[PDB]
This record gives sequence, structure tokens and C-alpha cells, in this order.
Amino acid sequence: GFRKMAFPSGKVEGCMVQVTCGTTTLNGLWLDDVVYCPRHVICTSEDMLNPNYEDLLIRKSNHNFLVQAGNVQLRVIGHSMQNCVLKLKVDTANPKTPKYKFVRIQPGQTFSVLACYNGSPSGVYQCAMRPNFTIKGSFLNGSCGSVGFNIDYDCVSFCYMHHMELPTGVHAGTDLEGNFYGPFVDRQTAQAAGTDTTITVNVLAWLYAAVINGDRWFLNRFTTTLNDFNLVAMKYNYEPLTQDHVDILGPLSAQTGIAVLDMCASLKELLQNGMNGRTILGSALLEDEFTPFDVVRQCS
Amino acid sequence: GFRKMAFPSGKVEGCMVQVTCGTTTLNGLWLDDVVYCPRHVICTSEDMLNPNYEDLLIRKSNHNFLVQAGNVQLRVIGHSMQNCVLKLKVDTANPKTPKYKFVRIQPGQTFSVLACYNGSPSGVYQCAMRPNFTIKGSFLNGSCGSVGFNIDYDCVSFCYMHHMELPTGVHAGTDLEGNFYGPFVDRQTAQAAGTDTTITVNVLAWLYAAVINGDRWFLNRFTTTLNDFNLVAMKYNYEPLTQDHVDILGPLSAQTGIAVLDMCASLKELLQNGMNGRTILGSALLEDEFTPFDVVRQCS
Repeated sequence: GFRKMAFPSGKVEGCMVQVTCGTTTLNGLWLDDVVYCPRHVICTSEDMLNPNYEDLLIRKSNHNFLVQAGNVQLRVIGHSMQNCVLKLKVDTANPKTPKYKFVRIQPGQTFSVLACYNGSPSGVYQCAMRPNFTIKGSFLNGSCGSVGFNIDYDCVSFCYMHHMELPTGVHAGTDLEGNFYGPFVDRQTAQAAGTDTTITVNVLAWLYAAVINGDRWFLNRFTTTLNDFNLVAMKYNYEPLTQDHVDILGPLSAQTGIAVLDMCASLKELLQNGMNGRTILGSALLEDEFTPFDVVRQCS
Repeated sequence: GFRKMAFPSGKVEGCMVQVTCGTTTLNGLWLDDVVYCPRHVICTSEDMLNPNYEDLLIRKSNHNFLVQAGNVQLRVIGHSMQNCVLKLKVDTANPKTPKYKFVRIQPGQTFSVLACYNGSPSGVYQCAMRPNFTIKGSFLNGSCGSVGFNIDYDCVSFCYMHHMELPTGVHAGTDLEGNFYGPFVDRQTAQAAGTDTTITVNVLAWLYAAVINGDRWFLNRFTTTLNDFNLVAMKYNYEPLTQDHVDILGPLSAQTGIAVLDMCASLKELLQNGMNGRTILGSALLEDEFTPFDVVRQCS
């Protein structure tokens, strides 16, 4: 097994609060004197079918928002919307605010989620942004407004806020400026995701992890061109590999002595032949939710 | 996919420190005015081959231990050993000490590890104590003294401290009173683990998780007796299921409407027939490192 490792969550735990509007409670993020949360908190069950968020927000007063940090009520002094994120101004700057920035991540990148229930931290796990801008896998039952982040040197980079579940069970959300990842809207109407694809560069990073962890059976004596690899990739719904992706795998290639295009030849054979009942890192399936950075972080 | 979720790590992050003795640096745990760490910190490479820990410890002065919390040196005022754990008394009580207890967990139970490098928190993941008292899977390269824990209501229950790697790549460690889990010793000599077994009650919890997450193909119209199930289990290196284990699965059985012995009949068929190229929760292998409590924590 190659373990998913989340970032330590302490810096984000001190920012989680509960936001209630009417009968709806979800998670908010308290940074300086602003609480961020999904704007759908202001919607009734009926409102969600076709909301006019500007009109709904105008009809709300500050006293219609109950913000609780532990057992402590924060007074709201201002409410506004930035795209799909509600910003509640409160009268107290969070004394536990970390150094932070707001970033918008790329498809295929990973991040940690602090899964919260009604403002209370419950668990932490590592998630990948799928190429179709959904988040796949199992989630904490009832967890709206939970946030995704990376820790850079001292700095928390917030990249994601959970808004929506698609009937398939996958999650959709926004960056912390309230822009959805992918084609989704915060309305209860028919929404399809695009076809998903396998994140090739992550599969290669995970094969490097396998090698570093002594799982080598799939290495073959062959090489390929980027062009010949990509013809096979396309047939198996893999993303095309670019020179920039090859360059990202440089450190794992140096650590293992296996040229990227040699690992590409190994992956081509695995796609064409299958595993013949064998496992890699205890899996019968190739894994694509570890980035090259995730592997180097854990393995170097 | 059914996600491994770790406990939020913030309460433990504030306790991690670096301990150095000569050229050896590893992790320590700073609770009130005591730093806990593996006693093998006092050993040279040569000492590890056959250490007399009492003699080695007598030859150490307080000034031979360098304890750093961030960039901050703590003065050691006392050194003693409890079984395989070194206790450094320091002149400052940790102001970030959480409510805590020390527990000794059972084989098959899970816990979160805050993986640290030279006192610095790096990542958090969920681990299971194998029936042979090893910890399996991939680990942070260089991480000695990292601790395992559960969070109970407000209270951190520390259960594990990493000491050793076995040549197979698995980890061995102690409880926080310095007693090894399993037959292992903190000496560089030939040590075998017992044969490992599959944690049956955890496989059943994970099949309940599958059902709750809409993966139902393996459910069959059959039941079994505990006795007839156990005859099959024994052949596939599964732990025998006891009435006490059946009772632990009550809540998942109630949530799904599937009797425990009906899920046992489903598992008997999976062991005898295999998966025929199908997956459960995105896995081709049955997973045994989620406890019934882990599933209820995430799914209820």
C-alpha cells in the first residue's frame, strides 16, 4: 500500500465556524474579521430550485445569520456575496487566523480537506480535482462548506470550498473567490459533468512510488516516444503526456534511475496487457490521485 | 472509493519537538514538562547491535540531549526510561498541552499518525494495528518517534510511538508507557513478525460501507451460521468472527437492513468465488483497515 497523506490540519481547525440561516446550518471559514461560506445557506429547499441570489440576499438582515465558533456567537455586522461565496463581516478578527492565500488549483492537483459537521472538525483526507472538475470518492455525511487547502512553507493556500453533490455522489465546489470549478451552478437543476479521464502524470508518479517501495515487476526493457505513448493513452482514456509533464517527473526519474519514457513504455504494456492477477502497491487498479509532488513529499 | 479519514491533528501538532543525542535526531512528544521519545536515540549505530540501555543512559548527562520546539531550545533537567520510552524532564510545561490519556490499543484497531521529520509536522494518515502487531503500508521517509492517536470527545488518546522498521518495510513501536506491541525489541537483531491474518470484522464493516455507498452487487439471498462462516474464514486466513464482533456490527446492520449473518454469507461467497473482475468501492481486493466505528464515524 502507498498511503494518502493529508497536510496537518491545525492551522485550518482554528478557522472553522458554524453558519446558520433559518433551518440550514453549514460550515464557514473565519479569517480575520470575515466568515466565508456557500451562498446557498440563504436558500430554502424551494429557493434552491431557481434562486435569485441577489434578491434573496437583499431580504436578509445581519441578525438572520447565526455564526458560532465553538459555543461562542459572533456578531455579524455585514453581509455580501462574491460570486458563489457569502462573506459575513463579524465584529471580532479571528485570533487563530494563520498566514493564508486564496489560490485556484488545476485539474489533476491534490489538496487536503478538513471535513467538518456544523463547524466542528471531524477528519482530514487528501482529495484530487478530477479533470472534469468533480471531487470523487466517499465523504463525511453532511459536510457542506468544508474547505480544501495545501500548506506552503508557513502559509495555508485555500483552494476549494464544497458546495454541491451531483446525483452520482461526486462533489462540486468553488475557489475561495466563489468561482465554481467546472461547469456547475449552485441551483437544484439537471447538471452533467464532462467525461472524466485518467491523470497520466499522476499514474506515472505512482509507478515511481511503486519502484521506490520495491514493487518493480512491471518494469520492462523497452522505451517509447512521447508520440507513440500518446496514441496508446488516447485509446485508454488517459490524458496526453506533454514535455512539461515529463519535466515534472525529473526528480522521481533521477531518484530511481528510470527514464520517464522507459516508465511510459512500462505503463503502455500495463494498459495493453493488464496486470494478469498481480498488484502494484497492493492495488489491482492503476491509481491517479497522487501528484509527482505528493510522491516526492512522501518518498524523498 | 471509500476514503481513509484521519483525526484532525492540531492538538498533537502543538506537542511535537525535535530530540537530538549526538548525531541522532528524531521526534519527541512534549506533554506538560515531559518529552517522550524512543530510548534508541541514546544509541550509536554500533550500540544498536546489542545495547545495555541502563548503562548507556547512566553515561548521558542532561546537556547531551538537545530538545528543540520550533527554533526554541528547551532545557532538559531530568532523564529517565520507562520500558522502551525515554522521558526528558524539561524546565517549561508545554502551554499547548491538550487533555490527553495514554491507552494501549487492540490488534485490528485504527489510529491517526502525525508523521513528523525532526520535530516538524509533515502529514497525517490513518493506520491499523495488524493482528501481528506491525503497521503496514507506506511511511514518511525518516519519521522515528511519530505518534499514533485517537480523539475521544475533547481528549487525545495517545496509543502508539514508532520505534523500528522491519526489513519487510513494516513498522513496530510501543504504547506511550514504552511497551512494544508484539514480540519486538529495540535492538538491531533478527526479528520475525508472526503470520498476519485478515481482520474479518473490519472487512464486514467495509462491505457495509459499500452498501451504504450504493455498491450492492455482492449481496446474495443467503444466510450462514457463525460456525459455518468460521470454517470458510479459517481456510482463507481470516480471523474467526465471535458474537462480540457480531454485536459491534449492530449499528451498520440496523442502518442498512442487512443482518450480520447475511453479510457473512455474502463474504463467504466472495472468498470462495472471487470478484470475477468486478470492484467494491473501487477496489479489486477486500479492505480490512476500517473498523466498524470508522465506518459509522464517516457514514452515519
